[PDB]
Amino acid sequence: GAQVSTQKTGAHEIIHYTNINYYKDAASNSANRQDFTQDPGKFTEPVKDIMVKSLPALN
Amino acid sequence: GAQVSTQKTGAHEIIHYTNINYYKDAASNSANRQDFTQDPGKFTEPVKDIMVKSLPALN
Amino acid sequence: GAQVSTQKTGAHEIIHYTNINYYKDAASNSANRQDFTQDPGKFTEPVKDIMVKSLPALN
Amino acid sequence: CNRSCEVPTRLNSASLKQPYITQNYFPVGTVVEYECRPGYRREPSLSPKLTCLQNLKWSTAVEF
Amino acid sequence: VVRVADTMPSGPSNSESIPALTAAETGHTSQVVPSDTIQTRHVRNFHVRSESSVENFLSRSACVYIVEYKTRDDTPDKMYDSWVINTRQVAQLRRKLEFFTYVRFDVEVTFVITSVQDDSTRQNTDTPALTHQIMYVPPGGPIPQAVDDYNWQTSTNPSVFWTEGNAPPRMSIPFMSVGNAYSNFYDGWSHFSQTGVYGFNTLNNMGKLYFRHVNDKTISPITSKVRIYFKPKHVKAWVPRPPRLCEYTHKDNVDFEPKGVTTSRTQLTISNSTHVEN
Amino acid sequence: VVRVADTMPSGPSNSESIPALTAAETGHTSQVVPSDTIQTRHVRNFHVRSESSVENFLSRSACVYIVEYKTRDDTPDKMYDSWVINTRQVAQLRRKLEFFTYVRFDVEVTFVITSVQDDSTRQNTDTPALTHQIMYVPPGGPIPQAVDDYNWQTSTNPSVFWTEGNAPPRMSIPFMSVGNAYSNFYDGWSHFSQTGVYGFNTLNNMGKLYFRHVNDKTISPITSKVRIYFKPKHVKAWVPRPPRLCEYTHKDNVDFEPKGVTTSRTQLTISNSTHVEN
Amino acid sequence: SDRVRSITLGNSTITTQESANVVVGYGVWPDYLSDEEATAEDQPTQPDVATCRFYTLDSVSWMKESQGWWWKFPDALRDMGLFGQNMQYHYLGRSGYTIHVQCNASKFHQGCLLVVCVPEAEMGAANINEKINREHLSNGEVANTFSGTKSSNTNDVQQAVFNAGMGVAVGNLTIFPHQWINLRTNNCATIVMPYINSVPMDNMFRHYNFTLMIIPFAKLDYAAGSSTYIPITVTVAPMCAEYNGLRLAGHQ
Amino acid sequence: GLPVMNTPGSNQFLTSDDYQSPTAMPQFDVTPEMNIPGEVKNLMEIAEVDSVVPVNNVNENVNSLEAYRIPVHSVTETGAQVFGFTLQPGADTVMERTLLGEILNYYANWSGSIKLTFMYCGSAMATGKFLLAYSPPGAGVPKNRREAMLGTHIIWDIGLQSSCVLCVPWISQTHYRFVSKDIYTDAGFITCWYQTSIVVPAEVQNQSVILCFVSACNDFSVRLLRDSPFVRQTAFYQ
Amino acid sequence: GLPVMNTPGSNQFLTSDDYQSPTAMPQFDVTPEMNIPGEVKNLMEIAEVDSVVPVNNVNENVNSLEAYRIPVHSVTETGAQVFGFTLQPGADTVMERTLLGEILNYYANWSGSIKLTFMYCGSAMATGKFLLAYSPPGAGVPKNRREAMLGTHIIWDIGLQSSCVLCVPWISQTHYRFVSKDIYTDAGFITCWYQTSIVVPAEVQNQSVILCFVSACNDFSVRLLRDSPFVRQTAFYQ
Amino acid sequence: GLPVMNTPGSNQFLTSDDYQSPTAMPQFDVTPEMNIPGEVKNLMEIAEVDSVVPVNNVNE
Ligand SMILES: CCCCCCCCCCCCC/C=C/[C@H](O)[C@H](N)CO
Ligand SMILES: CCCCCCCCCCCCC/C=C/[C@H](O)[C@H](N)CO
Repeated sequence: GAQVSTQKTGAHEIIHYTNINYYKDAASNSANRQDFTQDPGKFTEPVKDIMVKSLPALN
Repeated sequence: GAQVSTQKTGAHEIIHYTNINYYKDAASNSANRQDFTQDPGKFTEPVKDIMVKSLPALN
Repeated sequence: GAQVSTQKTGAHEIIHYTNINYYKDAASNSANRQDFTQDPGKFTEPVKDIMVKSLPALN
Repeated sequence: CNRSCEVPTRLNSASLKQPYITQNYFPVGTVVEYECRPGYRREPSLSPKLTCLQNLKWSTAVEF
Repeated sequence: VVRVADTMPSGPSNSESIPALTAAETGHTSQVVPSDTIQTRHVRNFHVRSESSVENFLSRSACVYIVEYKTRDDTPDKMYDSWVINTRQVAQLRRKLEFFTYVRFDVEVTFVITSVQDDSTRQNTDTPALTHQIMYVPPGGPIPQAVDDYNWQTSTNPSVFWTEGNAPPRMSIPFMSVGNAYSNFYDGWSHFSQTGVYGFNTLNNMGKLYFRHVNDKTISPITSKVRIYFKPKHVKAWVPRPPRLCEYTHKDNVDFEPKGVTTSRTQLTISNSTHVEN
Repeated sequence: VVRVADTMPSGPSNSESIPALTAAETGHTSQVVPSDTIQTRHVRNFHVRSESSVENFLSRSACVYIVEYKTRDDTPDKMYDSWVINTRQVAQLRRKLEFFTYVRFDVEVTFVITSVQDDSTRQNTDTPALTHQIMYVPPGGPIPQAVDDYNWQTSTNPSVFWTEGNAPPRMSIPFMSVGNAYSNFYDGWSHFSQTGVYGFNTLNNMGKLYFRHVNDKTISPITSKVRIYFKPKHVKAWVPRPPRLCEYTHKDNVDFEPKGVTTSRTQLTISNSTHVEN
Repeated sequence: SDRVRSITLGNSTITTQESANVVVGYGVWPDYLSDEEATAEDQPTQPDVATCRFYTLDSVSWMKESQGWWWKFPDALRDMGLFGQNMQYHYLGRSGYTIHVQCNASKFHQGCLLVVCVPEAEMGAANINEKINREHLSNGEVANTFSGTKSSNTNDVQQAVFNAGMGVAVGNLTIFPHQWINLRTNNCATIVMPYINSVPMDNMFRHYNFTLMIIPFAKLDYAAGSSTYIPITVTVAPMCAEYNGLRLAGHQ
Repeated sequence: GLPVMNTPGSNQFLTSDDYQSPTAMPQFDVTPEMNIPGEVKNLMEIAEVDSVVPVNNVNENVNSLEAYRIPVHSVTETGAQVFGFTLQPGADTVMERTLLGEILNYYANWSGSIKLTFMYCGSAMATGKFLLAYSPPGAGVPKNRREAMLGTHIIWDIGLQSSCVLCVPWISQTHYRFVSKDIYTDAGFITCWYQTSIVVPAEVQNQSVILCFVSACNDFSVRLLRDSPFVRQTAFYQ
Repeated sequence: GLPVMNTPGSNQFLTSDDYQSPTAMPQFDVTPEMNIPGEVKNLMEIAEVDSVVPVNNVNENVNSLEAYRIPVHSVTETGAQVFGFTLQPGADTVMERTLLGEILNYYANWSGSIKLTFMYCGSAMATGKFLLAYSPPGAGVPKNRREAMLGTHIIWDIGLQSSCVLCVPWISQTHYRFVSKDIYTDAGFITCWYQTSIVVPAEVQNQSVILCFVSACNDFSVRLLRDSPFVRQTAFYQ
Repeated sequence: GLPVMNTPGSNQFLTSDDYQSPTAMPQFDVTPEMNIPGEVKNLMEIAEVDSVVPVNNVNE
């Protein structure tokens, strides 16, 4: 019951590793340091009537 | 000869684990902490002529 | 998620080994001591108008 | 013979003034004050005072 | 995964349906859902009755007895120590087992062994690592009488050797009973004439443990103390029982001092607090 | 793998499109790409925002408190030591958690235990390997009062035994909170009349740890010091917060000495350096 | 033109002719609690438009040497009619808010305001190891005032503008939902806060949800002859409010 | 020859383990299992059963059966009070040593609704009404009958059906409450008020007795194992 | 019986581990997750938000709100200077304690472009132009207006749109620069120059205030975790 | 609980090892590789290049 992911590696020049979960609890697992997504659309641009960035956005 | 079950996890937001039995006796195994069924129908409602809960259940 | 390569052995008289990567980083892996290629064409013969070795290469 | 603190924290750029540099027996709540060691100048965003707390240890003092 | 029951929404009602009026004289616990008396809303409930199950309630490594024995004593009876196996000399695990009347389980046993150098004149020694032997005697076997007895030679008896500094010893033991389950409570006699000994003392019959230092007689006294940790697992239980109110007095009966029902009050109604001022 | 955004090439422009002139009065951070004001080139960028994520920022084993206790003292209160569990007595991990307002994580806990022989006359001993016990008490349980108390018998409380010379102890703990997340900041009172205690001290309620030597009273004093290392993992965080400027004063409030905004300067314009000579 | 904005809630209406842009929250619009995240079991009271309407707080006067003001909003709306009464008879409550701050001047005036909604603004005490009285934190509809120099009133909040009471740099407060009332071009300090807490419903008196702050960075400054009295009026409307756990009259 | 790195947490003894162990009695023949009636698979099958509440525990009646008897008689003025206690199963002195309280003191968090059953153990000619009321916390304890009729109440008519069920719903802001006493998870009050009176004919005894039960619903749950604060031992029992 | 060879690095405690551990609370029921608005998944979602720069920190204005107010007035001779600082977010005293600087002091390498926003908080009749200029390093600090117009500059006209954005691009030879001060990764200078003047009508105040913001672009990145040089502790907080 | 027997040669430090190790800087972002001209993959690419022989090394 193993699962294979990719190792973090350099760019411009896909090596795999293995992981097996041994314990019965979800707090026992290793930390998930491979989630790189983001969404800064709720902190920047937190407005109504979404602006255009080419118009003056007033008058 | 391994078997894969699910880990106990939180709700509202299926991770698997593995288990292999090594010894020849059934008393050697890990404890079965994942049986969540119940039946409180022999302690509560321990009667004959099973009641309805909407009727007065007398006369 | 294992990979099987060949062991370095003597000549004139293909035994396999196994390798599993355990850690999440590429710097954690074992050293790659099985790359035997070469190209001494940039240190020797570093010229333009590539010579023939049978001609006198002058006049 | 009340409870007393230690010698105040020796900084590598600040030394004590001269009612405090000699005398021992620092009680609780006692404030001491530092001056710049002679060749240095003051950072105006930091106040050079140290209060001894209830657990007989001085407050945090870093670089005045 | 078996979730708890949900709450269904309700509304006003004016009918001859009476969920509130029941008869508690029929030995019957009423099953009034909270949506039957007041108007409730739809609540999708995500709670799990996981850590209230009998396995999740009993499978903890509890403690049952402490055993002390020395390695250099003038009397030969304090150079080893014994314990007849019951689970009834510490009140916590005893009360937790006395929630139920009949139980059936396997026992995972751990010893936690600590040695203390006793006081003497020649207290500066250079002692190598101590080694302990923990021997189990089934009911009826031959018992040792000294530390150098040849009854310790463990040809059939299971015995466990341990060297100081490692992990504690641990072994599992299957269901060692002659009945179909264990008996926490036995209302009967030993002899057929209804005489003899009364209670659960007839049904223990578990044999006993023996402890000694494997090393020879040292030049300075060292006492060792070993703590037996029973840990029940693969557990089933039948015919439950009200929890014990009064305090225990002995290990071989249920005899007690009469305690009242609960903690007292000052009056039978409640009100706001009558302390200091506004 | 989510790379950073690239730079697209651009050229001259003379139009009514004005990316530079914005209105910062609308609570709006302008989104001016560097290819919108100057002429840029095509740069295929390979940078990864990996080690700035919340998991890569918080999942380090920080330190929270030091605990000292002796093995031979005349007073019975320095033979063991306790600590009510908070994360607010070391400023580094406290400030890193106070980047965010609500957090939710599991804790991987490591103890680093070191013993020092204290000063005495009889300092030449032959001491066996020391053994430590680290007992956790959930909020409301019974607390020990001595080293030989029978409240240490860990029948339900999780306790960890360690022998000197091995790897440090490590155990994980799940999300032990009653709310949907932890609260770094709580602007409220304890009592409904808006009295009582103010701040985050109402929401700690974590229980406490207890430490003792498993061995008996030795013939020479040895002090032991244990360092608790919390290490958060499986982390989520909500509603961020400006980082704290001033220095902390206590563990139960946010009270502070007023510090200025930043380090000062000598004048408001810059120029070349006015030091020694050519 | 997009300088005009009308906001209709209940039986009240605010029209602005020199608005700039309405901010709404962290991207989230206020909404009633779903029955998949709910904890309490009895039927909640979503009252009417009787509470979801604009209420006017008191006005503060913005002088040349004023420093700042703050409010505490589940406590500041405690006497505004049926919102205050439904606060006083229920145990749990839950509401978003639409805050509209007014301030006007002429074109010959200058000065800039910062209007932030700060969740969980845990205030610090003036003298360090000392309790804080409830009147110094929240004074109902009446604004409490920061100072310029550090303050040392007993049982009072440490009120310096360069630390904003909490102990951070005041130039870093633009991480919360905010706008600027620049008197050159604004009157639209509109901020639609969703409900932000770590429990799905909470008590109104025991817990303060957030704190409005009006801090003038570029101070009010004018030439001689212009109107010297410039008031600031704060109008607030709860949104999507609901209540649960009815009992007798609460703590005033 | 396998490359093995020992992790921290080696060679310890943790109490709640789930490891495997060798058997000291190898290939042992376990006796066959018998179908004993009344199997318990969950402790929550026990807590859903009625058990009598020692309500009248006023300072001497603890040492008798009179702790369970709640007094009721005919009153010369209606609108009075009958009894009252604080809804804390495991902290409050009234339902402390009950079956639900003794299951519930081995835990530290609880949730779900609680039932309350009132059996009128009086004459067959006696009649009267009561006001069984639950008031959520946030205000004080109600002091009149007209303040306690604002809560979650039920009016109970004594007739041929001699028992009623007051079901106390789950009104909270958190998913769990503590079984011990803290101010953040206060839980409310249970009071009972004379609605009219007790009215009896001639040569029938006025002073009768109401008995109170307690149980749990089908959505009741407990979370954190701890030791009970009632077990006390000084020396070994020998 | 497996042949296992222990490798070096056994029985140590390394700080940034990613190992597995046994649970001290087995089979614990975690409370359900709630959708709290405003989730942070990356610290770089925070650094892209505007925050005001304490530019006027000249030797006393630190202890007031006047650190954020940059002075501007009408000048009797054009071509002068307004302010200036050194582009080092985390080493330079100006943007040291900013939001980008406080995220950025827990790191040791940075890369990407940086935005700068200038809000004119003056009268509605006042008008004038400025020269917002960035000069890459290698030469000195520019001393005239005609030396600073050779860099990467923008001329900003004050009108109805009251704020401009100076976007400082990424001009480097290395992929990263250090957040601290070393001479190999110097980063340039930001200066502002009066382009014409401030021109006001009668009975309008001359002396006004410019406010400066700072943020990061969508290509900003940080690399090496270190501790901040600002946290300081002497004894435990009790 | 796995039965493991330690073999001889445990807990030594041999110089020419090829083992695996944990990383002290987890999930570190390595800078991208650049095509620098003149790559050496073998030392025998160097030894095949001419170099002058100091033949007349007579004593001064
Ligand atoms: C070599 C190691 C062997 C160690 C032997 C120690 C334990 C062996 C005895 C069997 C354990 C039975 C546990 C008790 C059974 C019943 O539950 C009790 N009488 C209480 O009902
Ligand atoms: C037998 C070993 C058990 C060791 C027990 C030590 C840790 C148990 C306490 C739970 C840890 C909670 C961590 C702190 C929670 C919150 O983040 C803090 N209050 C800060 O908000």
